[PDB]
Amino acid sequence: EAIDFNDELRNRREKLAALRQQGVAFPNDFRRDHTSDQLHEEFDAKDNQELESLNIEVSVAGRMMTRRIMGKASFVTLQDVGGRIQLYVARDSLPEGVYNDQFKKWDLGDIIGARGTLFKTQTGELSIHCTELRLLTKALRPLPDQDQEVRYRQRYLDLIANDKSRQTFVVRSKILAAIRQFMVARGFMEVETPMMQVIPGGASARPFITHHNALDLDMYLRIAPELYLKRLVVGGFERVFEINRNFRNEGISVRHNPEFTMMELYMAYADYHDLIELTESLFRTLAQEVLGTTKVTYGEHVFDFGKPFEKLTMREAIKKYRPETDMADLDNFDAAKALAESIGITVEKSWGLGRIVTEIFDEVAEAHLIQPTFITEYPAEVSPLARRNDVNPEITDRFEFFIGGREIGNGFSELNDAEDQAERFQEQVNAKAAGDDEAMFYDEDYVTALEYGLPPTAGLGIGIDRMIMLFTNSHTIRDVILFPAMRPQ
Amino acid sequence: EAIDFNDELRNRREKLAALRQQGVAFPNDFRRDHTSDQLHEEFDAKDNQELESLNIEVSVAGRMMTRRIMGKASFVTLQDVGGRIQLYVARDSLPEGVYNDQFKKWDLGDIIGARGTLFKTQTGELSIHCTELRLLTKALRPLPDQDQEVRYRQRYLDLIANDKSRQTFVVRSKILAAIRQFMVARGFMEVETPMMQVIPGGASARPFITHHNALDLDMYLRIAPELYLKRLVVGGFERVFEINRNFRNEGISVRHNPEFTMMELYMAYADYHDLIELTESLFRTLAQEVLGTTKVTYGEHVFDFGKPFEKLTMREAIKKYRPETDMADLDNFDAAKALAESIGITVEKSWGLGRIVTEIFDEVAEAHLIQPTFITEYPAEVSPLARRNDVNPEITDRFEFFIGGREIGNGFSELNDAEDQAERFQEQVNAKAAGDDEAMFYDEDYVTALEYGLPPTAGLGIGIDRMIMLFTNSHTIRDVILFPAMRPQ
Ligand SMILES: NCCCC[C@H](N)C(=O)NS(=O)(=O)OC[C@H]1O[C@@H](n2cnc3c(N)ncnc32)[C@H](O)[C@@H]1O
Ligand SMILES: NCCCC[C@H](N)C(=O)NS(=O)(=O)OC[C@H]1O[C@@H](n2cnc3c(N)ncnc32)[C@H](O)[C@@H]1O
Ligand SMILES: Nc1ncnc2c1ncn2[C@@H]1O[C@H](COP(=O)(O)OP(=O)(O)OP(=O)(O)O)[C@@H](O)[C@H]1O
Ligand SMILES: Nc1ncnc2c1ncn2[C@@H]1O[C@H](COP(=O)(O)OP(=O)(O)OP(=O)(O)O)[C@@H](O)[C@H]1O
Repeated sequence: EAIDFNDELRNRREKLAALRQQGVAFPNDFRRDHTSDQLHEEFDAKDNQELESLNIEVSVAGRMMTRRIMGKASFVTLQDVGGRIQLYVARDSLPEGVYNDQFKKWDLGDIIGARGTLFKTQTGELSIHCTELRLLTKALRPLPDQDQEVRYRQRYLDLIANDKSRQTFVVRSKILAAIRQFMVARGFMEVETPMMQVIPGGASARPFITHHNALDLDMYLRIAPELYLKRLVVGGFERVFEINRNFRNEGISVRHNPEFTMMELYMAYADYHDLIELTESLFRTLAQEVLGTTKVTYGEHVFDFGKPFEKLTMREAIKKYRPETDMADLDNFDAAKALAESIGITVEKSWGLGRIVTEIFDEVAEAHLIQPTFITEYPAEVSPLARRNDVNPEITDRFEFFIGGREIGNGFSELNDAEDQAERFQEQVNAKAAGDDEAMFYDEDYVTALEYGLPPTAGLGIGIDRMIMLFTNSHTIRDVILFPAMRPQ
Repeated sequence: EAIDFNDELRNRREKLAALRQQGVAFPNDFRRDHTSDQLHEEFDAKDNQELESLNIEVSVAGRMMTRRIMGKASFVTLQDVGGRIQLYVARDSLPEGVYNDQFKKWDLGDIIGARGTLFKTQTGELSIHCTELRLLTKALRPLPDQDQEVRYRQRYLDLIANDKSRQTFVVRSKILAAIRQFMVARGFMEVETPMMQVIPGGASARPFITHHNALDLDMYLRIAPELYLKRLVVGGFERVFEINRNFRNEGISVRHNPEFTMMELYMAYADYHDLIELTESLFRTLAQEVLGTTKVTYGEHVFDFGKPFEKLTMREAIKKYRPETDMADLDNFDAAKALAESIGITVEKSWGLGRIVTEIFDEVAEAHLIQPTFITEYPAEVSPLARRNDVNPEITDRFEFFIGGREIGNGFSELNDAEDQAERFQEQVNAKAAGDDEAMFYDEDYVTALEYGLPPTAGLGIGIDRMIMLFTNSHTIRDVILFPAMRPQ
């Protein structure tokens, strides 16, 4: 079976040895003057009669992907960064002996450099008549084809062969710096806040712990910059944002990765209603720049980011997707506990009325939110950093928004109430001691920072990785992350 | 003494309570239509005769910094994001009672919003004739002045008061996205590689360790993306870069921070000589855009980034700054060990000839490199990822470059030699077991990735934080990092 593959490994190493007993092995002096796209966008419209008479020399380098050897001439496909180009490897277009003694002896996946002139084949294809041809790196292993997880264990392979996957990560990088251009253009300053916090705060999840060996001190890997960005606002950086990693112990998932990219952005003298008018206007502007169209296919669905997003209260969503729901039960703890238990929810000792009304929303409405939707009016019990609402103080001015069943973003009117912020970190701590290992920590510092005066403000957080998925039609986070986290072996 | 300061804390809280028994406390509905800079760049050239007759209403919000109360009118300095502006708080320009019952009762540091029309005072200063005036957040603590380290423990204060410090962090953000515009313009793709590696590699330093609670797995906080960026090159991302954090256990320093920002950039089919022609051309382009001039003051020195950097071999630097040095001693281990011991160096059991020749360079020449300098020809023993040199294999094609006594950057021709890369990870491991806890780990994966073929390449790393220091004349890393790491209490 596949021991003529171990014939390949062996044979390549013996080749590499003899190159080494010459000096040829691993040279770095070759210089190319074009990539593959730059020849195609400059010369595809030209036919042979033009290209033969134009007589353009070019130098290129890449990974040899095919080789038909027709005798005294061959045909080599060279793949580099911008695609693939065609080589015409003639015996007597090369210097005496390169064709028979070097070119024939090279394997696929090897790195070659080529110099020659452009033309068009019988096909009409753009090809390089090679006149110098060089080996640049000996590939000791041959190109693959397997496992569906090789693409994550060895992403270098998936980038070489799959082009969906390659153009996905080129769209990712366009997206990231398209978000920035939009965020600056609005007047925001990209800051860098610490990824090693000593008290982790700003979201509700289990952090990674590490020990600083020079200060006897245990640090945490931040679960959000939220507490620290809000410090900068008090400082008078009144339009800050930060697109960077964060770290949560959540398991390896298809909506989760223990390290993931998130933007957070805070805007002074503005309320959450202004964060909607930017979430909407962002996703429209990203859809237009990345895709040329407000309308975006994703899975079996199509989303229209030109069209305004749907918007419901949390209670509206429940009574919409569970219409038999006696809405009075969201008002009394025992009735809410019973209601939650009846639809499957296991209500914990550490749950109060708003958490039950939330965990019931989570059951009943969430995955049904498929067109982009905002869900406003979150309970206070679950939103320890959001402002309280003016007409009803047991609910915050906080929206989460959803596209296709997942939470993308989370924003709210911010809590510029020092004292109330302290007492809500108390409830979180009372909550951890009741058995909630995702409760917050009391950040005695952040509470001080508020006492110095935090201007009324509203802030937003948006999972970039989830959003990268929407614009590349990828359905696992492990497909928009270059090196996604592995369950090992 | 300072118990009329605890009179201030008490008095502010009692104020905030009575606002709360009204509803006024923490409103968020105020909207401003200008910041302070936008009034100054639009109306400073105008005199009163123009501004009185133009009659421009404006709304602004900020932190009240001063208040002269002259009786039936006052003068208030309002500081917001873009600077400070002047308010003319008249009694009868405000709605009945705001002046006597609200405006007088507000403290400094409070967040007010103001609406009014522009004019010029007797001074000729640009001021707002207030006609609506509102309290937006009650500051429970008053503005400071202390300790020289408060600026790092509570950076929100240092941004409010010190303006050197504020404009330093605004220059930082201009620098970061000026590097990107220059890096893209050259044709590089900003990627995101994992900050949680399972085998940390790519530099020589002690990493942070953490445990992933869902996979029984111990992760490390990456000390560089170097191993992973080079994977992406093999994939055919032949121009990648990444400006992001990394993490080392190094102590809290003035050239170090346990988390710090670094760019790394890899370029296919190019050698380290091409990384110089970009280090030079970067620092020139950054000096020109950030400062308007190729010449940069820093400390007692002045650097000229228009002028080409000085360049020495490692041995040239030694024999220049220790001219009596018998250069034959850099060739024999025992003579090099004796030479090192004589200038103070304590040579370890795990040191070979090149490490001694390096640690001797480190003693003898390094801090004398003040004008921007390149130091080429590093020994192999200390450069496990660099390519070997063609004429002498015991030295790599690796330069480190220095400005003003510190190492800024580190680049080299990259090692596209699979087998040699494996045997050099062996020496590193033999080295850890000899007593070097900054030796590398054998990354059995990275070795495979090379076997698939790494095109000849050259890569560079540049400490951004150190470089931010050069362009803001700041001399501690703790002054270009928003929240620098604290020795606690
Ligand atoms: N001041 C407004 C709130 C700002 C952000 C807030 N502090 C926060 O972190 N909210 S969140 O709901 O925890 O996260 C925002 C987004 O992060 C994304 N996220 C969270 N955990 C992960 C994981 N594990 N992988 C990928 N993406 C993730 C997801 O899209 C969330 O909607
Ligand atoms: N392939 C070329 C090499 C690329 C970079 C290489 N892997 C590397 O990390 N080299 S380095 O010398 O370790 O770091 C580059 C710069 O990082 C900076 N650095 C390193 N540690 C710290 C700390 N602790 N604080 C601040 N800046 C730091 C410093 O400017 C170094 O010159
Ligand atoms: N205490 C909890 N009990 C049950 N499920 C929970 C709890 N906390 C979080 N989850 C669930 O964990 C999953 C992770 O979902 P997701 O990351 O999209 O957002 P989330 O509900 O806001 O959580 P987080 O606070 O981790 O961001 C969700 O299905 C979420 O409801
Ligand atoms: N094994 C060692 N023995 C003595 N000093 C060392 C050793 N390793 C690093 N140092 C010193 O630690 C300090 C940290 O310096 P710096 O961060 O500027 O660059 P470096 O010498 O290349 O180290 P690193 O590998 O940590 O980046 C330097 O003064 C450096 O020489």
